[PDB]
Amino acid sequence: FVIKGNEVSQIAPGQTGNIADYNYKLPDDFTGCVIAWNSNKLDSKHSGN
Amino acid sequence: YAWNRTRISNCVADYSVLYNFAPFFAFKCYGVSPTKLNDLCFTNVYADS
Repeated sequence: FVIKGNEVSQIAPGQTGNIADYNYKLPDDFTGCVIAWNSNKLDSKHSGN
Repeated sequence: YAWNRTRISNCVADYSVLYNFAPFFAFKCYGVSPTKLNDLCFTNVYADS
């Protein structure tokens, strides 16, 4: 998925915010990796994506 | 150096409104989890600003 920077920190197994709470929820005992890449050069558009 | 203290009492709290006032740099709780403050807010409550 594509998430905005101020909500990347909301992706932890346990955390609050509109993403952690309503869009993507991880188990609190989850095993795995959340790997992030800056895609500004690909996803942003002058008129807005 | 002269921080302000606001006394909060005789109210019904509701802490989801605190996510509307501003995006946060940090929201770190000690002795209580961020997800449960709607309940468990009791006794003297003070806002150090």
